[PDB]
Amino acid sequence: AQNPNCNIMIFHPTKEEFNDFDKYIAYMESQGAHRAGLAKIIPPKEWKARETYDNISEILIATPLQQVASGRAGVFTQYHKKKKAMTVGEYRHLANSKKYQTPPHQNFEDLERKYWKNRIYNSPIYGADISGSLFDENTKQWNLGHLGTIQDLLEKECGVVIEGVNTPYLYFGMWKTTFAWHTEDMDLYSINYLHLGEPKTWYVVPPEHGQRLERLARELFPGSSRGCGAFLRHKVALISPTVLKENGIPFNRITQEAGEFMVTFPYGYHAGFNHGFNCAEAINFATPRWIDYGKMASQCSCGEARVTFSMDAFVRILQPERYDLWKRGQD
Ligand SMILES: O=C(O)CNC(=O)C(=O)O
Ligand SMILES: [Mg+2]
Ligand code: NI
Ligand SMILES: [Zn+2]
Repeated sequence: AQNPNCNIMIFHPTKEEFNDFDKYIAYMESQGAHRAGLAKIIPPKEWKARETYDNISEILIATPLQQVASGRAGVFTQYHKKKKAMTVGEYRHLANSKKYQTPPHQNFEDLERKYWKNRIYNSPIYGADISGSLFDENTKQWNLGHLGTIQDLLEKECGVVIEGVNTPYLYFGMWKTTFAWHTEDMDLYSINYLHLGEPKTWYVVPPEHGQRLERLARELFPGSSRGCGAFLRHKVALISPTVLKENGIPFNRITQEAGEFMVTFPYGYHAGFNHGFNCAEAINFATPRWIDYGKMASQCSCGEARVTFSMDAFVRILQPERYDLWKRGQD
């Protein structure tokens, strides 16, 4: 078995290997990359996502989210308070202000320590989940707005045509902005490209061990667990590396820098934080190996999770028994 310890693998494709996205995902899996839940892909030196980032300041962040925490430093939830719209230029200035800027630090490890010690005492503002793309239309390789769609994959594997579309999202971050522990909707893959700015630290649990994280989470968030049989779908719970280590949960960590791709694999729980002002683009995707995970994916039916138009059809075709109850949640 390849990569039996489930370590995060880092790939350096050549320009010739970068032409065929599907084939390269399959190659990474042949080397065991999926066992970690997360892989890093450093593009060839010939490649570029676009020519410059000099003209992005007028993009609107219609609903910036202030991420307010409750709990203790290592075990907390966050809720998203909606703020007034602002441009990317206004958001960058805010991120760089004395109130929100990254503190002085020695290295990524010192910054990580400061994040876990102090995150709960601040409420950074995240420009998340903004439909759009920063890839130039002439970038032919690994262009996240030009991937094969998940609806087409389902049709190719299973023979059934379904409604729905699949488009990317932009994320503008600042110091301490946080992504809570989650897997993707319907346990899909994701791919994330860090266009510019400061790094993003990721934590991940191997897919084969995901239920261990779920059992810990039920213990640590006991009211939430009673409310919903899949409450990590709400994307609000944080658990620190120290707490995971104390409870024997297998995980790994890695820092993504500007110019790098990260891929999350089906049922790979992940969480993390931004080091300072940055912009990332991400989208979900599928492969033939995903279909069996999609059929088995948990779902939030308490109603909190409220998820894209296109998820309907995946539940309807892959999970017909659940269908009914799940759509009662979403209406
Ligand atoms: O970058 C973020 O805030 C969150 N991204 C992801 O969870 C992803 O790409 O799967
Ligand atoms: Mg602009
Ligand atoms: Ni994700
Ligand atoms: Zn729920």
